[PDB]
This record gives sequence, structure tokens and C-alpha cells, in this order.
Amino acid sequence: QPLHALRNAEKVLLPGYHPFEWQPPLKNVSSRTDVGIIDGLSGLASSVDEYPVDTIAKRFRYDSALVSALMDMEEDILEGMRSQDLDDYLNGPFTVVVKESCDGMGDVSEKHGSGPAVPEKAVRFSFTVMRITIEHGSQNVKVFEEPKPNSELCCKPLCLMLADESDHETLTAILSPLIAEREAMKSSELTLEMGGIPRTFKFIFRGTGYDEKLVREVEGLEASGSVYICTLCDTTRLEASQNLVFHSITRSHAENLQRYEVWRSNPYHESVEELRDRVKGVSAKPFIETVPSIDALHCDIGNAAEFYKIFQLEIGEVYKHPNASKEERKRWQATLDKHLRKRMNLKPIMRMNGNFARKLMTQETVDAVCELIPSEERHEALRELMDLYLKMKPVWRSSCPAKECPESLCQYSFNSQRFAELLSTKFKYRYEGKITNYFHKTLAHVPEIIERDGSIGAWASEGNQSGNKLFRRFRKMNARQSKCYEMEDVLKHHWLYTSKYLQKFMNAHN
Amino acid sequence: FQLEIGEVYKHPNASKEERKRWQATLDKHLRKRMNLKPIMRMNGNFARKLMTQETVDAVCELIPSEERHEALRELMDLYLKMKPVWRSSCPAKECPESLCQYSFNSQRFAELLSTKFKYRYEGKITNYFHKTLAHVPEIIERDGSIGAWASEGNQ
Amino acid sequence: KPLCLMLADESDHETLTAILSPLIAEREAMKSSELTLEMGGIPRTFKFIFRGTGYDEKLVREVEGLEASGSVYICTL
DNA sequence: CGGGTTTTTGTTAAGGGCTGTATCACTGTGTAAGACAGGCCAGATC
DNA sequence: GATCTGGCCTGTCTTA
DNA sequence: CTGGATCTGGCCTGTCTTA
DNA sequence: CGGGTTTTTGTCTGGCTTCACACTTGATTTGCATCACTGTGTAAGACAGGCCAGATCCAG
DNA sequence: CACAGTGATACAGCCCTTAACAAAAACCCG
DNA sequence: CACAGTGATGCAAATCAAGTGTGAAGCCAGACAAAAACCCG
Ligand SMILES: [Ca+2]
Ligand SMILES: [Zn+2]
Repeated sequence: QPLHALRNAEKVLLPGYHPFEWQPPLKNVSSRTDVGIIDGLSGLASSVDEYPVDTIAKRFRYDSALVSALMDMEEDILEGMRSQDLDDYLNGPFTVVVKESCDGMGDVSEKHGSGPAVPEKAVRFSFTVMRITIEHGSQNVKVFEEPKPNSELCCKPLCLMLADESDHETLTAILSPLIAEREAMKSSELTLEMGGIPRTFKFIFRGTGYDEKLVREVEGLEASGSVYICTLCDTTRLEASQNLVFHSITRSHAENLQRYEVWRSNPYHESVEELRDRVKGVSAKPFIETVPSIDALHCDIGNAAEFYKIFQLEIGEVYKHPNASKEERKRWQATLDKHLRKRMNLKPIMRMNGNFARKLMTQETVDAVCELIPSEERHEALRELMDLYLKMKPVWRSSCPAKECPESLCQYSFNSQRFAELLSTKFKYRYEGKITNYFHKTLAHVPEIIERDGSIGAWASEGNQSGNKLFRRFRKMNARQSKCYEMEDVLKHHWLYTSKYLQKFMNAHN
Repeated sequence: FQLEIGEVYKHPNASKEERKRWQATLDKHLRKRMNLKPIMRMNGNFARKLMTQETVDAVCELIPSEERHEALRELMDLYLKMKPVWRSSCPAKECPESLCQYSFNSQRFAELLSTKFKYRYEGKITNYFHKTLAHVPEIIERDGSIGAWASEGNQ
Repeated sequence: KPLCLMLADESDHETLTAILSPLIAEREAMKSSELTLEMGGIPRTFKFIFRGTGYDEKLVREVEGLEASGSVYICTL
């Protein structure tokens, strides 16, 4: 068909097409059901008499986006209903849970022409459904669940703006309407027509696709180099390097709000350090509610980087020679890089990534590294260390540790305790009084995380990075090259690409 | 342009912060008037858009002098009169007047640089200014067209 | 139309010459011959006159045997 | 070669609807080292 | 034993 | 009244942590 | 809770199409598994420690 | 005078429906 | 336990070709059953 036929058919898939209405009318939200791509600034004034604005933004409306996604998944929901031995005319309360994500991007070049002074950065925000469950009879039964939770074909974009993730003012000014809509939606039901039957929908919002940097910046916490290292418990860097296995999740949103209140009001009238101790390192007002979780991608990246460091320290026998110049460490790093290129076919890189991390964690990699170390017992130490790490990783890296690795799940505490003991005894030269964030996050909190959710790898931020790649591609080859319309085009094209109603036409092999 | 904004013909000495300020002011002006973002290395489209009469008009709003204005106007006029000779795919059938008057225009351009631009072009010159003012008519009469043999296709 | 792809430094003279020697050899060889072939069922005759002009000034200085641009002999013509 | 009769086209008195093309403001490929002239301290020196 | 020389640096200019 | 021992203030400077 | 009055259809009835259906074997054409890799992860902030400077204190 | 794109918008072009006529291409008869 | 690619290669499976006689699923002339969905009775 010609291009105008495509343009006309696009209307059915884009948001703002199907009528819907919540039981108890959303607060501070309009009732217009024909609201599609709108301005992202949300009526922010651009007068010279006020704070300067230098960003642009485009976004949907959140409820309209969810209604469009449900219209898109209607067929999958009906097939799930049929496959579980249920009736299609059931209109019970559907329980939906989604996954949120947000990351900043760099090296986004600015274009010529008129317009505001747009910075050379970008920040994206997206959502992704996870599962749908109806309450039939007494217990529950799941109707649909994403088979590929970390795929780029299921990361629906919501908001796109060319700003800086460190600019707190602009970030809040852009994200506050979405958070308001989310909070208003968290206490309402959605009446929606599927196959000619009004269905009831309820939502459970969970945000886990955030790196630690953004969590610390949003949850009203300090930076990563602070003494409070964990975003789940209240331990400090000192105590975290002495116990390593006995901690409990404590941090939460309401607790952070109360903490900030205590910090601002200062009821007991104490000094700055005593007030920091009382508040446990909270000095800002949170504005996004997130659940305590762990990102698997960045966890693996940090673990591989630290292992890398440990390897290039073991090559130099630092456990006996505490003093060392910079040239010695440079020679050690260069020797390790050349040996990895020779035996592992790996190219030495500067910034740690995922594939390098996946290829580095292997027993034969440890053998190739031990080929560089004269000592004997350090070989055994490194081999046992890597064995423990590789026996622990599938617990949090898999999508269902209760069925894909029950042996490693039920024996996760003993492995973590032995790992901590090995760090304290043999590697004392580096982990005496200090330790990284991920190490604590992995050794202390993840069993509670599985017992609280059931999986960690499914709730990662992989799909977010795949969406960043798709964004880089679309902004360059699937959009008008102009500041006034590039973002709307990219957003619409990505929304069309992420849809499932079109992907079924490509699976015409069964 | 940068040197003319700062009046080098009036103050032969200058610090580095003065240079930085001059460049920033020129970049800011060009961004606000000609709609051109600041770039690190000279581009090709930026070069095409930068070489206009309007650009000189916008730049002259920063030079307080009045003769400098005339100097830059005639400079840009001569350069725009010499451009199509080496940029056209067939100057013998697309711009015969510019081809026949290229020598006179080049001589006037050189005289202008030698008289009113001594502060920069005294006892030194680049490569392409020499190539353009000295060797273009002979290459034209020898091959017939410059620009058709450019290295743009490889780029 | 492409003719050669390599992964080498432009400033690296030894590798550049070692890779480009056969091409220049074949070029200089056939610059004194004529080609015949049958297109449309009729044999034809062809003669070539090659002109290397798509070179920036740095590569011209490199291949022609001159020095960097910062010298005093500035013009290559 | 003509009257008489037939077939297969033109045709604007005005609107509906699908299809093709011009328009607008921009984009990506030109992207690392060498030549040189002036200034300044260690140093052989008459 | 201060006196020019030698050589070493270094910022600028030129092409990318 | 004053020279001089000398005890912190902060300052800049790496190092480690997330990206 | 079932009587009138057209729709909606499978046949009865046997006799005319246009496709359907056994075998080869040597190609010829599709369909699908396999293998070594790819991108998206990409700038600042917290904290300890040596160092003088200058204030803090001592005694003739 | 680099040039192949890049997506939405608008307008011209070319098709389609009531009109009876009216001009172009051909046999039966004379 | 990322994943959808990125191209070539190599092997397994479907098919076609020519050969030809029969075999079988339609449609069709009316027709007067057999429900069967409207009306309400
Ligand atoms: Ca990022
Ligand atoms: Zn913790």
C-alpha cells in the first residue's frame, strides 16, 4: 500500500484511540481520551523573567499508554485465559505489574538551526509489563508473562528529553507530572473493553531498572563514595567489611521521607555529624518511589572490574611487597593485558562492559592468569575464589532460581560465608576496613530479595540499554533532522516498533 | 573575523583570555543570528553557510569601526566572485564572466590583503590562498574544470 | 567504485607502500597497452588515461616525496 | 463513388476519492603530527 | 670570568 | 616587651566508588 | 407455554465436467542448523593524608 | 557549486458519477 | 544466566518431470420434505 495507507493505519496502534474510564476518577488528571503525543515541559513557562530553560521534551500520557499496551496485548491475554482452562467472558479484577526504567545518555550531538541551547546529553524513561494474574476461585492464576523480560521488543518508551541526568532541577520539572499520574493511578481501577466485555484492571508499579547512581540521586541519598554504602540497609563501609553476611533490608520510601523531615526540622538540636548519624546519610527529599533491589548488569560489571584489579595485583605479588610505584602497576596491567590477548583472544578495553565480563569469568581464565604467578597457594586461593563466584552467580543472574538452580539457591548462605571468609583471610591486604558496594549487596541482601520477589535478573535494566541502542539508531535514520520534530518522530517510531500486534505478523511460521 | 572583532590592527599584543572571549562572543553571535552551533573542527556545511553576505552583515554588528566594514564587504565580494570558478563543474559554460575576470579579481584580492590586512598576512601565507590566487587559471585552461575531480566522492 | 580495503595507519609508510605496490605496478603496466572485449556481440578496443586527483595535501606530500605542510616550499605545483 | 444505418468516442454544465510529487528545514562523510623561529641557561673560552 | 654558542625547549602555524 | 617553640585550619591532592 | 409464514438446506434424482491418483530417478530448489563475533552499557563526588601558615602559647 | 536522505503537509492530476448530443470509422444498397 | 542479528556453508527434505489411464467431487434440471427464525397465540 502507499504511504498514506500506512499513516492512516498507524492511528489504531498509537495511544489516545480507545475509550476508557477509571472507577473513581483520577485526581488532577483530565478525562480526554484522545490525548496522544504532547509537550514534555508540561506548560513550563519560557519567559526571560524566570529560570532559564534549555531542554525539549515529548511524552505520552501514562494511563493512555497503559490502555494502548493493553489493547496491544489483548490477544495474548485472551490466549492465556484460554490456555489456563478459564472462561473468556470473565471480567474479574486483573492484577497487572509493570517494570520501570530510566537512564541518561551521552554523546548525543546537537543540530544546527534555531531553538534553545540544547545540551549534548539525553535521558530516557520507559515501562514494561511483567505479568497479569486473575483471582479465580480462591487462589490466583497467572494469565500472561513476558518470556523475554530483558528484550528490546518489549521496552515501551514513555518520555524522551534531551537533558542531563545530573541536572536535578530540570529532571524533577520534567518527571513530576509522570510521578503525579503514577501516584494517582496507584489507587484506582480501569474499566476496559476486551472482545466486547468490560474488564477491570488494577496495577502494581515496581521500579528496578535504575543504576545505583540514579537511585542515590533520586532517593535523597549521598554519592557512592560516602560511608553509607548500601541502599537497602543502614550499615557503613567499616561494619560492612567485618560481617559480610548478616544484614537485613531496612531502607524504604516513607522512611526516607521521615528521615529527611528529621534532618530539616532538627528536633533534638544536635551537631551536624550527630544529625547525619541519626538520619543515616539522608539529606534530600525523594520524589520517586523505588523498591530495594539490585541491578544485575552493573553488578556483574563491577564484580568483573574488581576481579580484574585483583588479578593484576596478584601478578605483582603485592601481598608481600606493600610498597610499589606507578610504573610497576602499569607494567603489571600491560602484562595482564598482553597475556589475555594471547591466551583469551580478548582486546584490552578502558571502560568495563558486559561481554568482557562474561568472557572473563571462567576457570580456564583463572588457569591462564595463574600461568603468570610463581607462587602455588595463591593459585589455589584464586581458583577457589572463582569457583565460589561461579557457583553463586546463577542464583541472581538467572530468571527463576527456584527451578533453574535449586541446589545453588538452597546452598547460597554457605557459599557466601566461605566467600567472605576467603576475602578476610587470604585477601586481607585489600579488604581490611573497606569493600565495594556490589560485594556487600551480593553477600548480604540477595537471599531476602529472592524470597521477597522470586527473581533478580528478570528485573534488570538490560531492555533499557537495548532501547538506548534503538534510540541511537532511530534518531539517526528514522526521524526528521530538526530540533522541532526529531523527538516526536523517534518516540512514535519506537512505540510502533515495541508493539506486539505487529510482531505477530512476523511469526508466520506456525 | 576573530582578529577583527578584537582590533588587532590597533593592539598588536593580546593575552589568551582575550582570545577566548573574542572567540566565545563570535560563536555566540553566530549562534544567535546565523543559527550555527559552535564546532571544534571546521565542517563543510558550516563552511558553505558561513560564506555569505549576511554573515558579514551580522559580524559587522560587533566591529565599532566603519572602514573595517567596507574592507570585509569587498573581501567577501571578491571571494564570492572567485568561488564559482573553482567550484563549478563547467566554468566555460556556466560562468564565463567569472572565468574571464578571475585574474583581475585575484589581483585585487591580493592587493587588498597586502594593504589592509598587514597585521596577519605580512611575510607569510597559507597553502590554499596561494593555490587559489596563483594556479587556478592554468589548471582551468589545462583540464577544463576544477571540482569535478574533487576528493568528495571518497569521503 | 571500491578497489582496496586495508587496516593500516595512513602515516605508516612501510605498510602503505608494501600494500599499494602491486596496484601501482599493474597501473604502470597497463598504462602502455590497449584492452579488447566483446560487448553486444562485437569486440571493441579501449585505451586508458588515469588521473590521480582525489588526494588531500598531506597524502600528496607523503606519496610525492615532499615534506610536511609546515615547511617553506608550500606549493606542490 | 454516396444515403442509411451501425459501432465505439468526446464531452464539461460539477463534485468525491485515491495517488503521485513538490516543499521544508536539516543531517552525515571531510578530525594528529610535523616544521620552525624565538628564547634561554650550561658551558668552552681568550 | 663575563661572553657569546650550542642545543634544548616551546608556543604557533600548517596541513588533517 | 618580645623572640621563639609549636599546635591546629584548611587546602590541594591523590585514591576509591559509582557511572 | 406453542399455531402461521416465509427462510435455509441437505437430499431425492441420475447424468455432464475438471481435477485426482499409482509409480520412477536424477536433478533442482527450498529450508534450516551452525559458527565466531557485534552493540547498548561511557563524569563526578566522597574521603584521608601530607603540608605549611599562621595563630597559640612559653619564658627571659 | 555534494548529495542522497527524511517524515508530515498540501495540492495537482487522474480516476470515478447524472448529459444527450455529436464527430470518426465501417457495410447494405444505389 | 541478552539478544536479535551477520553472513556464509553444509546437509536434509520437498518437488518436478514425463509417462496414463481410470476415480471422484461436484451442479443441474423441480420438489415437496425438515427444520427454523420472524410474527405473536
Ligand atoms: Ca547511561
Ligand atoms: Zn547492605
